Amino acid sequence: PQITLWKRPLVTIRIGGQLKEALLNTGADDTVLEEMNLPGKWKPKMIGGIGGFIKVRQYDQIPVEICGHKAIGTVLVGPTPVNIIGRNLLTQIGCTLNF
Amino acid sequence: PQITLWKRPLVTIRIGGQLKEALLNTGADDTVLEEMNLPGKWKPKMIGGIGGFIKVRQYDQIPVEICGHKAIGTVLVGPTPVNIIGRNLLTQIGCTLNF
Amino acid sequence: ATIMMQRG
Repeated sequence: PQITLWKRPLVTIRIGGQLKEALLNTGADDTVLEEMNLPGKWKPKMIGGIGGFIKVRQYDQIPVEICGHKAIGTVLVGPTPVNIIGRNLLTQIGCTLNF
Repeated sequence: PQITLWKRPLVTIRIGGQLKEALLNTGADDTVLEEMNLPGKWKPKMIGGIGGFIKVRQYDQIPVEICGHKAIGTVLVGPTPVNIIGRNLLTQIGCTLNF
Repeated sequence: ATIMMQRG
Protein backbone atom coordinates (compact mmCIF):
# COMPACT_ATOMS: atom_id res chain seq x y z
CA PRO A 1 0.00 0.00 0.00
CA GLN A 2 0.84 3.71 -0.06
CA ILE A 3 1.09 5.37 3.34
CA THR A 4 0.81 9.16 3.60
CA LEU A 5 2.55 11.07 6.41
CA TRP A 6 -0.13 13.48 7.63
CA LYS A 7 -0.06 11.33 10.72
CA ARG A 8 2.48 8.98 12.33
CA PRO A 9 2.77 5.87 10.15
CA LEU A 10 1.62 3.37 12.77
CA VAL A 11 0.84 -0.13 11.49
CA THR A 12 0.05 -3.58 12.82
CA ILE A 13 2.79 -6.14 13.36
CA ARG A 14 2.55 -9.76 14.50
CA ILE A 15 5.15 -11.27 16.83
CA GLY A 16 4.73 -14.71 18.36
CA GLY A 17 0.96 -14.51 18.49
CA GLN A 18 1.34 -11.00 19.87
CA LEU A 19 -0.26 -8.18 17.89
CA LYS A 20 1.13 -4.69 18.40
CA GLU A 21 1.18 -1.24 16.83
CA ALA A 22 4.52 -0.09 15.39
CA LEU A 23 5.98 3.05 13.84
CA LEU A 24 7.39 2.67 10.31
CA ASN A 25 10.66 4.52 10.89
CA THR A 26 13.06 5.26 8.04
CA GLY A 27 15.13 7.20 10.57
CA ALA A 28 15.98 4.03 12.52
CA ASP A 29 18.67 1.53 11.48
CA ASP A 30 17.20 -1.20 13.66
CA THR A 31 13.86 -2.40 14.97
CA VAL A 32 13.17 -1.68 18.63
CA LEU A 33 10.13 -3.13 20.35
CA GLU A 34 9.00 -2.34 23.87
CA GLU A 35 9.65 -4.76 26.72
CA MET A 36 8.49 -8.30 25.94
CA ASN A 37 9.85 -11.78 26.45
CA LEU A 38 11.28 -13.57 23.46
CA PRO A 39 12.84 -17.03 23.44
CA GLY A 40 16.47 -17.55 22.52
CA LYS A 41 19.82 -16.04 23.41
CA TRP A 42 20.39 -12.29 23.30
CA LYS A 43 23.37 -9.92 23.40
CA PRO A 44 23.35 -6.67 25.45
CA LYS A 45 23.50 -3.50 23.37
CA MET A 46 23.47 0.29 23.63
CA ILE A 47 21.47 2.24 21.04
CA GLY A 48 21.32 5.99 20.66
CA GLY A 49 19.28 8.87 19.35
CA ILE A 50 17.91 12.22 20.42
CA GLY A 51 18.51 12.61 24.13
CA GLY A 52 21.13 9.88 24.42
CA PHE A 53 21.39 6.10 24.78
CA ILE A 54 19.38 3.24 26.26
CA LYS A 55 20.37 -0.36 26.89
CA VAL A 56 18.45 -2.99 24.94
CA ARG A 57 18.46 -6.75 24.35
CA GLN A 58 19.29 -8.03 20.87
CA TYR A 59 17.47 -11.10 19.55
CA ASP A 60 18.27 -12.55 16.13
CA GLN A 61 16.20 -14.34 13.49
CA ILE A 62 12.86 -13.25 14.96
CA PRO A 63 9.85 -13.75 12.63
CA VAL A 64 7.71 -10.63 12.32
CA GLU A 65 4.68 -9.94 10.15
CA ILE A 66 4.12 -6.38 8.97
CA CYS A 67 0.78 -5.61 7.28
CA GLY A 68 0.46 -9.14 5.93
CA HIS A 69 4.14 -9.25 5.00
CA LYS A 70 6.59 -11.81 6.38
CA ALA A 71 9.93 -10.60 7.68
CA ILE A 72 12.66 -12.17 9.78
CA GLY A 73 15.60 -10.37 11.32
CA THR A 74 17.19 -8.77 14.33
CA VAL A 75 14.92 -7.26 16.94
CA LEU A 76 16.04 -5.07 19.83
CA VAL A 77 13.92 -5.05 22.98
CA GLY A 78 14.16 -2.30 25.57
CA PRO A 79 12.42 0.65 27.26
CA THR A 80 11.28 2.40 24.09
CA PRO A 81 8.35 4.82 24.40
CA VAL A 82 7.01 3.36 21.14
CA ASN A 83 7.53 0.30 18.94
CA ILE A 84 9.85 1.03 16.04
CA ILE A 85 10.26 -0.82 12.77
CA GLY A 86 13.66 0.09 11.33
CA ARG A 87 15.37 -0.22 7.97
CA ASN A 88 16.64 -3.73 8.72
CA LEU A 89 13.06 -4.99 8.35
CA LEU A 90 11.60 -2.31 6.05
CA THR A 91 13.96 -3.33 3.24
CA GLN A 92 12.69 -6.91 3.59
CA ILE A 93 9.13 -5.92 2.69
CA GLY A 94 10.24 -3.78 -0.25
CA CYS A 95 9.40 -0.49 1.45
CA THR A 96 10.56 2.67 -0.32
CA LEU A 97 10.24 6.45 0.08
CA ASN A 98 8.62 8.24 -2.83
CA PHE A 99 8.09 11.82 -3.97
CA PRO B 1 12.59 10.00 -7.01
CA GLN B 2 12.20 6.60 -5.35
CA ILE B 3 14.48 5.88 -2.39
CA THR B 4 15.37 2.37 -1.16
CA LEU B 5 16.32 1.70 2.45
CA TRP B 6 19.45 -0.48 2.27
CA LYS B 7 21.39 2.62 3.25
CA ARG B 8 20.39 5.62 5.34
CA PRO B 9 18.05 7.84 3.30
CA LEU B 10 20.38 10.86 3.51
CA VAL B 11 19.76 13.66 1.03
CA THR B 12 21.15 17.11 0.43
CA ILE B 13 19.08 20.06 1.53
CA ARG B 14 19.60 23.75 0.89
CA ILE B 15 18.78 26.13 3.71
CA GLY B 16 19.89 29.75 3.57
CA GLY B 17 22.48 29.26 0.85
CA GLN B 18 23.94 26.49 3.02
CA LEU B 19 24.12 22.87 1.81
CA LYS B 20 23.65 20.17 4.40
CA GLU B 21 23.09 16.44 4.59
CA ALA B 22 19.82 15.33 6.22
CA LEU B 23 17.96 12.10 6.93
CA LEU B 24 14.44 11.62 5.52
CA ASN B 25 12.83 10.45 8.75
CA THR B 26 9.22 9.20 8.81
CA GLY B 27 9.69 8.50 12.52
CA ALA B 28 9.98 12.18 13.45
CA ASP B 29 7.06 14.58 13.69
CA ASP B 30 9.35 17.61 13.31
CA THR B 31 12.47 18.68 11.43
CA VAL B 32 15.52 19.01 13.70
CA LEU B 33 18.89 20.36 12.55
CA GLU B 34 22.29 20.54 14.21
CA GLU B 35 23.29 23.86 15.78
CA MET B 36 23.39 26.72 13.27
CA ASN B 37 22.25 30.33 13.08
CA LEU B 38 19.02 31.22 11.31
CA PRO B 39 17.33 34.63 10.94
CA GLY B 40 14.17 35.63 12.77
CA LYS B 41 13.05 35.24 16.35
CA TRP B 42 13.09 31.79 17.90
CA LYS B 43 11.34 30.33 20.93
CA PRO B 44 12.81 27.70 23.30
CA LYS B 45 11.25 24.26 22.94
CA MET B 46 11.68 20.78 24.35
CA ILE B 47 11.39 17.60 22.29
CA GLY B 48 11.93 13.93 23.00
CA GLY B 49 13.28 10.79 21.41
CA ILE B 50 14.89 7.51 22.50
CA GLY B 51 17.31 8.70 25.19
CA GLY B 52 14.97 11.33 26.58
CA PHE B 53 14.31 15.04 26.03
CA ILE B 54 16.50 17.84 24.69
CA LYS B 55 16.09 21.60 24.42
CA VAL B 56 15.96 23.17 20.96
CA ARG B 57 15.30 26.50 19.26
CA GLN B 58 12.20 26.80 17.08
CA TYR B 59 12.27 28.90 13.90
CA ASP B 60 9.02 29.35 11.97
CA GLN B 61 8.43 29.75 8.23
CA ILE B 62 11.91 28.79 7.04
CA PRO B 63 12.31 27.90 3.35
CA VAL B 64 14.06 24.55 2.86
CA GLU B 65 14.91 22.91 -0.46
CA ILE B 66 14.92 19.11 -0.33
CA CYS B 67 16.38 17.45 -3.42
CA GLY B 68 15.00 20.33 -5.45
CA HIS B 69 11.51 20.42 -3.91
CA LYS B 70 10.60 23.57 -1.99
CA ALA B 71 9.07 23.57 1.46
CA ILE B 72 8.44 26.36 3.96
CA GLY B 73 7.83 25.56 7.59
CA THR B 74 9.07 25.07 11.12
CA VAL B 75 12.65 24.01 11.70
CA LEU B 76 13.97 23.11 15.15
CA VAL B 77 17.67 23.57 15.90
CA GLY B 78 19.63 21.88 18.64
CA PRO B 79 21.95 19.03 19.75
CA THR B 80 20.58 16.34 17.47
CA PRO B 81 23.08 13.62 16.53
CA VAL B 82 22.03 13.89 12.86
CA ASN B 83 20.08 16.35 10.70
CA ILE B 84 16.58 14.98 10.21
CA ILE B 85 13.73 16.02 7.95
CA GLY B 86 10.49 15.14 9.73
CA ARG B 87 6.88 14.70 8.65
CA ASN B 88 6.09 18.43 8.78
CA LEU B 89 8.24 18.97 5.69
CA LEU B 90 7.95 15.50 4.14
CA THR B 91 4.21 16.02 3.65
CA GLN B 92 4.92 19.34 1.94
CA ILE B 93 7.04 17.73 -0.78
CA GLY B 94 4.54 14.92 -1.37
CA CYS B 95 6.58 12.12 0.21
CA THR B 96 4.94 8.75 0.93
CA LEU B 97 6.03 5.29 2.08
CA ASN B 98 5.30 2.48 -0.37
CA PHE B 99 5.48 -1.31 -0.35
CA ALA C 1 23.09 1.88 15.25
CA THR C 2 21.07 5.04 15.62
CA ILE C 3 17.31 5.30 16.10
CA MET C 4 16.14 8.82 15.20
CA MET C 5 12.56 8.55 16.41
CA GLN C 6 11.40 12.04 17.41
CA ARG C 7 8.21 13.17 19.13
CA GLY C 8 7.04 16.77 19.07
